Amino acid sequence: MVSKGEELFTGVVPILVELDGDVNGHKFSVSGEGEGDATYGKLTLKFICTTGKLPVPWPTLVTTLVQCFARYPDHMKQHDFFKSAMPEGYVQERTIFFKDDGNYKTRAEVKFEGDTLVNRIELKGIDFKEDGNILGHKLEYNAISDNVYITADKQKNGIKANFKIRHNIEDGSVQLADHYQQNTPIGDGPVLLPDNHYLSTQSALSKDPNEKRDHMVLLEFVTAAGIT
Ligand SMILES: [Mg+2]
Repeated sequence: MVSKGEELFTGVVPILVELDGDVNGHKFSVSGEGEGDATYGKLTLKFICTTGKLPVPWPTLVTTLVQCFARYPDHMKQHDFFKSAMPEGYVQERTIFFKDDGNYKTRAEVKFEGDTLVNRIELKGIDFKEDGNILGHKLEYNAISDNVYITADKQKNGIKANFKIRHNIEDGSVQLADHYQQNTPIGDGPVLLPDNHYLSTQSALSKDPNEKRDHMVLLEFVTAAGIT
């Protein structure tokens, strides 16, 4: 048996994302739309900065901008917290430490609004260097990929995760972003508390040749692994 929430993901699901951000006082908003097909761990999304120019690099916002779309192998379906929390949803919180630079703190609510999966986020960044790789826009517009390591957090009826993102700098070096994550259900029903495992995630970044607004197109694959 799969969670009741998992039943909501058997087809292609529309996705909406809304983010309000403030990084060193630079305020901005992002809207996104697309679709997810969890059977294949597959997402296609387009994001637009609705306030003008984005004041940080797009790659630094990818992880913030719906892990309920992960493909869990049949043998791992009892470990999918994210879908189990649906439709009422979950809160996803992170702190993201950019090595030798500032940090993002994020709080999001991910839930269904009818048949649409919605991710609403607030992001606050502090302590960035004005001429660092973030505020100085020194990060290449490059894919990110890595493993999200998940553990249960029984005391909050949820999960924690940690991972690293190695962003390529234009000079050939690396800007590390150390992620710390916690997710807690919004509803009061039972959820699936997992054994340790990870999400293997790959995000490909591109541009819409017809789009003049500041934007990001993503094609992403997310697959659970690490058990059997
Ligand atoms: Mg301070």
